[PDB]
Amino acid sequence: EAIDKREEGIMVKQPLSIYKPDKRGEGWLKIKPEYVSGLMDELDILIVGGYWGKGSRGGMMSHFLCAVAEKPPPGEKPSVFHTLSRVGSGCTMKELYDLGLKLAKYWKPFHRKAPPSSILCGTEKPEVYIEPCNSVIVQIKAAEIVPSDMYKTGCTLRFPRIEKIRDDKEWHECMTLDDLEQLRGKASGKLASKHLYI
DNA sequence: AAACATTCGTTCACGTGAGTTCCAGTACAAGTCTGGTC
DNA sequence: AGACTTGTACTGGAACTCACGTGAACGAATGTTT
Repeated sequence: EAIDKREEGIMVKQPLSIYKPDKRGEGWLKIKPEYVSGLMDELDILIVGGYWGKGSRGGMMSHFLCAVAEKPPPGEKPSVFHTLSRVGSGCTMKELYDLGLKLAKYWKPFHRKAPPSSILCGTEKPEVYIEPCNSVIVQIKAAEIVPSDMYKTGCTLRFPRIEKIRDDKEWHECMTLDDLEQLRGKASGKLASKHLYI
């Protein structure tokens, strides 16, 4: 019912539970479509930019800016991209280092005065831009789609998190802009639009 | 009187169960990095 | 919000050792039979 009502989950409480400040779970629990496996629709999209990390992840790429591809003419590959959102979490340290090494040599500095033709940005400009012909397809378990004025697509993902840097799929198998619009209109925002059967 | 068995009696090797030390794997709390909007 | 890293604790499995039990080789001594 919560999913059908476009809600954000449910909360379960024990009748005998007592109030204990600063306790992460003593009788109060939260059930959301994110936790259940398979209910959400994973979003696989390309990587078009990266940013330098801060703190422990100093000398490496900590977060990345991803873009969806447009609809090319029949028999032609997509050469135009629109930025969707930014992903910083979901990748382990070893996987993050491997991804950085895989694209360390292909990284190219980004200049605001001369934005790349292949990648078109909105208000957020990546520090380093990478051309699309050589990139990995990152999978993100987005919670919902909200209207964003900082990206060309006009929409962004709430609580984005990387799930896997897929290697089987190539750079040309990313989502299309029409596919993104269809997904947005499927449930008017929240991606969780599937019931649970057991 | 000699040979066999038998016996028999022993003892050694091998196998199974209980206690002790060490380390791999798992659960929980907190720090740390990162996402977006007004 | 979320996910990963760090720590802390906590436990169960593996390896080692010893005690108990058993099987069975065998070696020789003795008794019986021819």
